Amino acid sequence: EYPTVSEIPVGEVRLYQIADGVWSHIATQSFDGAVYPSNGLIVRDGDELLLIDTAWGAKNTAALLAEIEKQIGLPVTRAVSTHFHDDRVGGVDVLRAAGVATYASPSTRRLAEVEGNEIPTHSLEGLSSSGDAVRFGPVELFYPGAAHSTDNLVVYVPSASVLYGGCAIYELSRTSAGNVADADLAEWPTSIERIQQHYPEAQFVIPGHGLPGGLDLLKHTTNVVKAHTNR
Ligand SMILES: O=C(N[C@@H](c1ccccc1O)P(=O)(O)O)c1scc2c1CCCC2
Ligand SMILES: [Mg+2]
Ligand SMILES: [Zn+2]
Ligand SMILES: [Zn+2]
Repeated sequence: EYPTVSEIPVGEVRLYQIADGVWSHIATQSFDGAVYPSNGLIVRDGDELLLIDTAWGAKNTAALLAEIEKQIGLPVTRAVSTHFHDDRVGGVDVLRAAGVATYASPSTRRLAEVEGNEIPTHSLEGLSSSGDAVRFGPVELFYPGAAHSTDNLVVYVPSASVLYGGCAIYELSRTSAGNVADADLAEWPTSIERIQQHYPEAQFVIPGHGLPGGLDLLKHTTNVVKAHTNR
C-alpha cells in the first residue's frame, strides 16, 4: 500500500493519502551508492495546501509540485521545513520561485545558513523552548526539544490524528542510528517523551523516512537511540 524505494524512480514523487485532506509525499535520493526514501506531508486547508518539508532536492521538489498539481489541483501556499538539513530545505528555492511562502523556525534558518543550505523566507515564532506548540493553519507545530537535530519540529494534524515526526522519529525497520552528526543523543529520548505526552491520541505516525505506523514508532526510536548511545 505505502510506496517503497523500488516503486519510485529517482526524480519521481509519489503521494499517499493518509486521511481526508492529509497526504504524505515520498521521494528518493541516491547517496554513497544506496537509495533512500524520504517523506514529507501535505495538509489541505480550505482551498489551499500546506506543505511540510521539501522532497529532498531541487529536481525532486519541482516534481513534487507537479505531482500535487496533477493529483490534488489546489495551490501550495505555504511550506514549513522541520529542520535545517538538505532533505528538509533542499528545494526551498524551487518552492520560493513557484510563489510558495516558505517558513522555518529562526533556529532552523540560522543552522541552514551556517550549513550553506537553502534558507526559508519566514521565521516561525513561539517554538524556541522544548514543549512549545503553535497553530499554523490546519496543523500544530511542536518543538519537542533537541533530538535528531537541535531545531527539529514535529507536526500534528488534529482533524486526522496524524503525527508527522520528521527525522526525529525512525521507521520500525531501522534498527541502527542514521546520521546523527548533529543530534543531541542525550536529550533525544526526553524529547520523544514530550511528543508522546502531547499527542497520545495520534493514530498515524509518519517518520521522516520509510513506513508509517502508530505511536509504537516513538519507543522504537528511543530504543535505537539508547542502543547507539551505549555503542
Ligand atoms: O539531508 C541530509 N541527511 C538526511 C539523510 C537521509 C537519508 C540517509 C542519510 C541522511 O543523512 P537526515 O540525516 O537529515 O535524515 C544531509 S545533507 C548533508 C548532511 C546531512 C545530515 C548531517 C550531515 C551533513
Ligand atoms: Mg523549523
Ligand atoms: Zn537531518
Ligand atoms: Zn532525514
